[PDB]
Amino acid sequence: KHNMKAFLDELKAENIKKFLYNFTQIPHLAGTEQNFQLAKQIQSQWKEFGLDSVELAHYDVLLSYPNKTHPNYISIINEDGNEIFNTSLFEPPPPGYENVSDIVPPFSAFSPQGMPEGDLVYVNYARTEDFFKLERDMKINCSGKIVIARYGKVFRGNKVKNAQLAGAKGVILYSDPADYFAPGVKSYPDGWNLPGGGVQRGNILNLNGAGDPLTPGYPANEYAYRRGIAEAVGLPSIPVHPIGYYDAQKLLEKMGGSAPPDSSWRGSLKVPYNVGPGFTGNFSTQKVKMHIHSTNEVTRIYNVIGTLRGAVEPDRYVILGGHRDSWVFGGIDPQSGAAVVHEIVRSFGTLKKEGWRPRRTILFASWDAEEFGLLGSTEWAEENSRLLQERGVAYINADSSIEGNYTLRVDCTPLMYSLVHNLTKELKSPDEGFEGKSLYESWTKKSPSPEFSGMPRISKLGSGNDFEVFFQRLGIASGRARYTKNWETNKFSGYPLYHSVYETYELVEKFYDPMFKYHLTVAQVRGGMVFELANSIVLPFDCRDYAVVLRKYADKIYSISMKHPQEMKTYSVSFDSLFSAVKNFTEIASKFSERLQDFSNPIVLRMMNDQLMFLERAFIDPLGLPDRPFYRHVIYAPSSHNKYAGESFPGIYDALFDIESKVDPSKAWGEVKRQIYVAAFTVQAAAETLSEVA
Amino acid sequence: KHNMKAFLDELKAENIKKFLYNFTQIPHLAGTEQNFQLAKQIQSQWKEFGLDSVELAHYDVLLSYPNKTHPNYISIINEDGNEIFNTSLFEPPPPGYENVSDIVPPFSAFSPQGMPEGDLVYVNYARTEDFFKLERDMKINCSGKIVIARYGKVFRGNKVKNAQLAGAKGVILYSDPADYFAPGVKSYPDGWNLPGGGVQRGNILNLNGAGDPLTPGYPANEYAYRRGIAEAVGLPSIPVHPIGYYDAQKLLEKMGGSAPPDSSWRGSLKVPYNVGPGFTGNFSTQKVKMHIHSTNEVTRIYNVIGTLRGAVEPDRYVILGGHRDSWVFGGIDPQSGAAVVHEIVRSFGTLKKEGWRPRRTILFASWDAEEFGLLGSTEWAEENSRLLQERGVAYINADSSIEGNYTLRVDCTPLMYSLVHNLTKELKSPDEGFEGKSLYESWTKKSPSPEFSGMPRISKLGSGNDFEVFFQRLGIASGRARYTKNWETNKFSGYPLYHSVYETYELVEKFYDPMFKYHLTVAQVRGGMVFELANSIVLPFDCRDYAVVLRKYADKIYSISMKHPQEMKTYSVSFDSLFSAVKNFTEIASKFSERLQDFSNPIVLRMMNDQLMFLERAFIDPLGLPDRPFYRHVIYAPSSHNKYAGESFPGIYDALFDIESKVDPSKAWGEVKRQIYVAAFTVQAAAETLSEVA
Ligand SMILES: *[C@@H]1O[C@H](CO)[C@@H](O[C@@H]2O[C@H](CO)[C@@H](O[C@@H]3O[C@H](CO)[C@@H](O)[C@H](O[C@H]4O[C@H](CO)[C@@H](O)[C@H](O)[C@@H]4O)[C@@H]3O)[C@H](O)[C@H]2NC(C)=O)[C@H](O)[C@H]1NC(C)=O
Ligand SMILES: *[C@@H]1O[C@H](CO)[C@@H](O[C@@H]2O[C@H](CO)[C@@H](O[C@@H]3O[C@H](CO)[C@@H](O)[C@H](O[C@H]4O[C@H](CO)[C@@H](O)[C@H](O)[C@@H]4O)[C@@H]3O)[C@H](O)[C@H]2NC(C)=O)[C@H](O)[C@H]1NC(C)=O
Ligand SMILES: CN(Cc1cnc2nc(N)nc(N)c2n1)c1ccc(C(=O)N[C@H](CCP(=O)(O)C[C@@H](CCC(=O)O)C(=O)O)C(=O)O)cc1
Ligand SMILES: CN(Cc1cnc2nc(N)nc(N)c2n1)c1ccc(C(=O)N[C@H](CCP(=O)(O)C[C@@H](CCC(=O)O)C(=O)O)C(=O)O)cc1
Ligand SMILES: *[C@@H]1O[C@H](CO)[C@@H](O[C@@H]2O[C@H](CO)[C@@H](O)[C@H](O)[C@H]2NC(C)=O)[C@H](O)[C@H]1NC(C)=O
Ligand SMILES: *[C@@H]1O[C@H](CO)[C@@H](O[C@@H]2O[C@H](CO)[C@@H](O)[C@H](O)[C@H]2NC(C)=O)[C@H](O)[C@H]1NC(C)=O
Ligand SMILES: *[C@@H]1O[C@H](CO)[C@@H](O[C@@H]2O[C@H](CO)[C@@H](O)[C@H](O)[C@H]2NC(C)=O)[C@H](O)[C@H]1NC(C)=O
Ligand SMILES: *[C@@H]1O[C@H](CO)[C@@H](O[C@@H]2O[C@H](CO)[C@@H](O)[C@H](O)[C@H]2NC(C)=O)[C@H](O)[C@H]1NC(C)=O
Ligand SMILES: *[C@@H]1O[C@H](CO)[C@@H](O)[C@H](O)[C@H]1NC(C)=O
Ligand SMILES: *[C@@H]1O[C@H](CO)[C@@H](O)[C@H](O)[C@H]1NC(C)=O
Ligand SMILES: *[C@@H]1O[C@H](CO)[C@@H](O)[C@H](O)[C@H]1NC(C)=O
Ligand SMILES: *[C@@H]1O[C@H](CO)[C@@H](O)[C@H](O)[C@H]1NC(C)=O
Ligand SMILES: *[C@@H]1O[C@H](CO)[C@@H](O)[C@H](O)[C@H]1NC(C)=O
Ligand SMILES: *[C@@H]1O[C@H](CO)[C@@H](O)[C@H](O)[C@H]1NC(C)=O
Ligand SMILES: *[C@@H]1O[C@H](CO)[C@@H](O)[C@H](O)[C@H]1NC(C)=O
Ligand SMILES: *[C@@H]1O[C@H](CO)[C@@H](O)[C@H](O)[C@H]1NC(C)=O
Ligand SMILES: [Ca+2]
Ligand SMILES: [Ca+2]
Ligand SMILES: [Cl-]
Ligand SMILES: [Cl-]
Ligand SMILES: [Zn+2]
Ligand SMILES: [Zn+2]
Ligand SMILES: [Zn+2]
Ligand SMILES: [Zn+2]
Repeated sequence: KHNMKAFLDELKAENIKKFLYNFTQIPHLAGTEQNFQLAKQIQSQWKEFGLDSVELAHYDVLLSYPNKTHPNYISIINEDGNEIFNTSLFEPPPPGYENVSDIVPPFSAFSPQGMPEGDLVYVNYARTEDFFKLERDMKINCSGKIVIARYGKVFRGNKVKNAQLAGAKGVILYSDPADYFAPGVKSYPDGWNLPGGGVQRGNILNLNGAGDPLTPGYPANEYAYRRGIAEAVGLPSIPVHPIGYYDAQKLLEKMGGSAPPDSSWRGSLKVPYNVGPGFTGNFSTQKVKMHIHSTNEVTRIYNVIGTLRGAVEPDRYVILGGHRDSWVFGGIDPQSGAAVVHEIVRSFGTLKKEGWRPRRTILFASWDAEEFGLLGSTEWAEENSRLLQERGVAYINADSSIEGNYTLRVDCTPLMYSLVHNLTKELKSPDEGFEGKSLYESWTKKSPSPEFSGMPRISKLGSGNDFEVFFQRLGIASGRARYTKNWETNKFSGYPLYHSVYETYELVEKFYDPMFKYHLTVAQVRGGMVFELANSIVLPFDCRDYAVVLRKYADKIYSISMKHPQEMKTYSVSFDSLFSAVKNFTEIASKFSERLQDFSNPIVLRMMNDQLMFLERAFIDPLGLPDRPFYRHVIYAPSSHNKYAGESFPGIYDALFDIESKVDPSKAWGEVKRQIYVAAFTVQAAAETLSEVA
Repeated sequence: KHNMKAFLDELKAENIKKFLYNFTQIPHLAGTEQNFQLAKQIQSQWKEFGLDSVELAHYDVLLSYPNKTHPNYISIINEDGNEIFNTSLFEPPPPGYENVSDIVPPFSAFSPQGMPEGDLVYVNYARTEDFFKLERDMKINCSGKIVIARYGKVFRGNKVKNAQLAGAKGVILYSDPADYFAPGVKSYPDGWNLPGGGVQRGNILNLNGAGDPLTPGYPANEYAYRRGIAEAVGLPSIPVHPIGYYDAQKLLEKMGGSAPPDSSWRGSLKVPYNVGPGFTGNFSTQKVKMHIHSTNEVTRIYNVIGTLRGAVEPDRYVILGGHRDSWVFGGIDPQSGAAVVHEIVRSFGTLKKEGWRPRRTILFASWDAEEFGLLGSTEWAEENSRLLQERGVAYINADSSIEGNYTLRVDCTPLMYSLVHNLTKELKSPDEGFEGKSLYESWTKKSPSPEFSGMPRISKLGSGNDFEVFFQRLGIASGRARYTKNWETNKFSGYPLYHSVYETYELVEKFYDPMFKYHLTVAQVRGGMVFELANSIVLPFDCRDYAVVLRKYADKIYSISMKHPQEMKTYSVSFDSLFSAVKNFTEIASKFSERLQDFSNPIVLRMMNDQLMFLERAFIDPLGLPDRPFYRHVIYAPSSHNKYAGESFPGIYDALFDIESKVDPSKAWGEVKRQIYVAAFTVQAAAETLSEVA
């Protein structure tokens, strides 16, 4: 029999281990020859595994690289202009890789060039609230200063945007041991912690969903018209560079000016964490000087796109996609995900070779240039947007499979909650102490829902991964899953070795998942979701789950506004239309669910499957959110303060944010009311897609 | 048998005559009680005729009305401020209507209030090229002048926009006998010509597809947030008023300054048609003074929406819609169309009562507030956009059925050309001299295609009617048909009595269509198109016809650019990508047509019907055209110079228009190249929707 169990049983931990090893022996930086060779390898193997077609889709997009003969570094310079301390030119390579070529040195991708010299101000995590504290409470002015900020809490491009708007003339990013060194564990190679010489690479763009900076809205194909650099989307205006904590300690130790406002501003280094500006008395004539010489360059990138044609509904697409490009070896990010996708393709191909095909078409994607701004997935979606919006059932992301070894992490649309609950009840838990129990049981025990008894936590989608175009721009139901750490007992950010030269195959095999049992569990979750989406007769979406969350988010946004009762009275700000729309959605979703259960008629079925598929699509507003035309989903958008976090009712949330500081309250509360109207109308319009069609 | 012939045979000229009489005894101005009563009458009758549901959909939109106790008029004032001549306060009512109440006096809807006094400049038809001639060739400056312009050639809102940008402080519109008095025919009531006291009402907005000025993008429902008047879309900034040719002759006869530049500037009045500014020597101290006191007011409007549910594909909608509101009696516009829709609803309802249902759902619409800017249709489409874009098969408009008695006029998407040709070959011609011949035969003989032998002319859709939202914003295949005049042997504009108090039931019954045989023919064309769209197993669209026209339009836009060969060399402006995309579309459309002919499988069928339905949709760009976000179709938009005319490849056309006058040619030709890229990409993307789906 060819059923889900046959698919799941064919998946093997040992294959995922072999593929991970194969994908992480050399760097696969986007735009380099090594990453093109790996694309061609994956294309050939997916064909051998049995897919119907496998093509490369290429684009020419703006990338950024250091200059090999003019390296980036930061100095402390004395009054005579002598550089008395320089930061490192590269990370010390890990054992057995000290002769590997083409390791890109640490840099912030898309930084402009410059050699700014000035006094330092320490800005904590450079979040919106850190800058409010400096400017409004401490009266510290960053204008014309170099800011130094610790990584953590928010996407690094938001930190750079915040520093730019504060008037900074450069930004230094660093990894503090408070956020990247777990107590009691050793530094790589003897444990999974970040050494003092490790550095986190990463792009610092603020693209808001645009894709390639030069071609917003349209694929970067051979005849594309490109914006000039000065009109490009999302590029920073001040130089930026990242460093490790040995180098940060030398820049921070001399800091003077004001004390940190409180303990939340202190990391773990043996320094005062003074905010500045500048250095204490003895050193007050010393300054900090950046030297950034990286260049932006249009460069060819390659996505691999595999098709397994559907037997019954070939014009319905279920997409499993994840990136292939890495900053260095990508032992976790992305190759622990790419190895899982490769084994999933192999397992589906084994069924196909025995004569099976799924009901709907499955598309498999190996995206390029994700690390430079989600460029490969977004360009491909721009090229194929008409196919995707009329035919796209769901997108399942497949970046890193593990970021810890504690429990499952799922982030997805409410439409997939029931699918995930039911699938995880049928899968075995890999956790010690839960032998013979379901994954649902271990996950629910370790990560309880804040809202419901005997349910697990499932988070909102934010951004910072390749589902962004599919979900926030095109309104295709999307989800992701991986193994993660215990977020309670840990104060560190993500995993410590993120985007460092130390993130290797050995890291994973020695410290995260020696038996590859967590990778296998994640392959079962991602592949099982794909299987059910592509094979279930009725699409496995439950509209009633969206009704429940919409009420939660309406309660939340109303609570924010109700901190301003006098203004709500003055400007007649009512949420009644939004609660009415959510009540209607709840009633109509309940009636649709009864029909779906009570309806031999393939046209009633497809009609009803189209109602299910287009429900996520109904939350799209073609005019987009304010000043973010490519964030079109009215219920969810990446937070304006942190691309990695999702925000609910984002148009209303941003209209309310810091509203007490706005100079024209009547204008500000009028925009709150406009966003309430847009949200209530969109929820009611989405509800009406589930009414009887005529 | 219940087939198309049964439907067509049930239609009766005598019923259309009775309905026309019933709809034209009193005015039905939008927003008035009489128009609401007629909406309720139509709702009740459509229910009696047999529709499954019939509802009113209401909205509160900005309308405009004169002030009943402070009338609008224009004066000539002498140096002492005495008003020595006043224009009329109303049109002399026609025989037997001299006691009818609630006839709105002539006014330009949405004019601001004002009493500007100044010197006149005559600007011919106030087209873009008329203002170029005045400013660039004659060196006449309109700044601070009142302009007087003759109706004709272009939409009156474009004339007002052009006068505003020339610096005018007011506009007087008038009907010249050259354009509204056919030689050899008598004035109403003794013939169909415009009397000297007749005046053309009409709105002067420049909405570019937005709908209600106060709520662009969103329906004007009970909780809508409205823009303030100062931020409203499309309102004119200078006062405007229309007059008849007896009053125009008094304003024009004293004109001095420069002579008309040539004969194309002279109408038929016994005046010199001097351009001004101001009056000849003896009268040079006299001025013209407008007095406009109309007010804009949010007012409730009502669409009637009837549903005949489909038997097999109830979630596929074929829409037959036309407006109900009129300026006065609406004897032609719109009631000659509304009477045809009413008889079509009656005939479908007769089949339904005998047990028949069409394959797909048919929606019937009686739109409100069309005369004030397409407001009813656009608000309803904004409310229902998600249903329409996923389910809308086609929209057939049904405004005026007749504007002459000579031959058929059809304007539609290329997707419907084959449908129209085949249907008209099966219909009887009503024309004298073609007894026993098909409508196709008389139409082709009287209105030959410029391109093809033995084919009839079918024009592009422009705007200025209720299909605009469906076609240009949402990308739903649309078409319209009516009986029209001989455009060769006539120098007049549209029909002479347009938007005057004289456009009555008697006009139609005495002079246009005494036997109602042209109305019956138009009912057969519109109802037959609806029938075939709602009942054919395979949707009756031929993608190959789009391929043919795309080549014609690419040749045309290339020819425009090739007037500037030096700039095309300097800036490397190539149309190669656009011709490549059109070649690919032609090849892929041919292969799709073979599959459609070569494919018992209802899923292959619907898959292929969805490919046909979403083909028009594929030409939509979600980012819209430059500065016109609600014109989203890349192949067709209303002309930027004349809303009534369609323009092909509008983004490229507007980038090329008057390009030799642009101050920065590199920037201007860069925008030409960007628009070529957008057009080539959209054509290729639309082609790829017709490729095999996996
Ligand atoms: C949730 O679903 C319900 C339907 O179950 C839907 O109810 C609709 O609410 C609107 C109000 O937003 C109602 O609109 C009224 O319609 C009647 C005619 O049917 C009008 O006469 C009303 O206008 C009068 O009253 C107003 C309020 O005092 C005045 O402002 C106005 O000037 C008029 O005097 C009003 O337009 C509508 O009837 C119901 N439809 C029903 C019950 O079927 C509700 O809107 C949905 N929620 C959302 C957010 O869409
Ligand atoms: C019409 O349909 C055809 C397919 O039948 C489609 O053809 C495609 O054209 C593009 C060009 O726009 C081709 O792209 C090439 O792809 C190859 C790899 O397959 C690349 O190596 C090429 O790049 C090299 O050459 C360029 C030109 O000199 C250089 O600028 C570049 O730096 C590289 O040196 C280039 O990208 C593509 O292969 C074909 N696909 C086929 C034939 O299947 C055509 O684009 C369609 N028209 C439109 C408007 O879409
Ligand atoms: C800050 N929060 C929440 C958080 C983090 N750490 C914590 N610790 C404790 N102890 N406790 C906590 N409550 C906590 N909370 C985040 C941050 C990041 C992630 C995330 O998962 N990120 C990656 C990133 C994958 P990438 O590297 O390939 C994408 C790339 C480009 C992105 C782009 O350009 O758009 C980039 O980010 O540089 C992914 O999505 O897989 C999700 C949540
Ligand atoms: C100027 N060209 C071409 C033309 C006209 N007359 C000619 N004579 C000779 N002899 N020769 C010629 N070549 C010629 N050519 C036009 C102008 C108008 C039409 C048109 O058909 N118009 C109505 C208008 C219906 P409406 O009144 O209900 C819409 C309303 C609101 C519109 C809005 O706000 O968007 C308004 O226009 O005021 C319709 O579409 O049914 C189509 C072509
Ligand atoms: C990763 O695995 C691939 C696939 O097995 C290896 O590529 C093959 O290498 C052999 C020996 O060089 C060739 O004969 C095959 O043509 C290759 N197959 C391909 C490219 O599909 C590759 O060597 C492995 N890489 C590493 C680093 O182990
Ligand atoms: C998750 O599993 C539940 C429990 O089996 C499914 O809910 C049942 O669905 C069947 C089949 O339609 C109904 O007859 C039952 O009454 C449902 N039981 C309930 C609601 O407890 C549910 O549909 C599954 N969710 C999916 C497939 O998305
Ligand atoms: C237009 O026709 C309608 C429908 O026949 C007429 O309205 C009917 O009038 C009679 C007599 O007043 C009433 O008893 C019916 O209730 C009406 N039916 C409706 C409204 O559906 C109407 O009188 C006619 N109008 C004109 C001007 O002839
Ligand atoms: C218009 O009528 C023509 C002539 O009947 C139709 O074209 C024929 O379609 C049949 C049925 O598929 C084919 O077998 C013939 O070979 C076609 N003949 C041709 C192209 O001359 C055409 O499809 C009709 N158009 C519609 C319904 O939109
Ligand atoms: C890199 O630096 C070298 C050495 O100074 C220089 O010659 C070259 O221009 C730079 N390359 C760039 C800017 O791409
Ligand atoms: C830092 O590098 C600069 C540039 O090469 C050099 O002049 C300086 O001597 C270095 N300083 C130290 C302390 O190594
Ligand atoms: C910050 O510093 C600069 C002085 O160089 C000044 O332009 C800016 O207005 C200051 N902002 C304050 C004090 O808020
Ligand atoms: C794996 O789990 C063990 C046991 O809880 C823990 O002590 C160890 O730190 C974990 N490894 C990683 C990399 O999280
Ligand atoms: C109409 O004019 C009258 C008479 O002067 C005036 O009282 C009233 O304000 C006007 N109505 C309006 C502006 O709606
Ligand atoms: C024009 O109307 C104004 C306003 O009522 C009046 O003062 C004037 O006498 C009228 N002029 C003529 C010539 O009728
Ligand atoms: C038109 O007239 C006004 C003078 O009042 C002036 O402001 C404007 O620049 C003139 N334009 C010309 C002469 O082009
Ligand atoms: C109707 O047709 C006749 C015969 O061609 C023509 O002379 C007459 O003017 C037409 N009526 C109208 C209103 O066009
Ligand atoms: Ca792009
Ligand atoms: Ca609106
Ligand atoms: Cl992921
Ligand atoms: Cl029409
Ligand atoms: Zn990643
Ligand atoms: Zn990464
Ligand atoms: Zn009309
Ligand atoms: Zn009209």
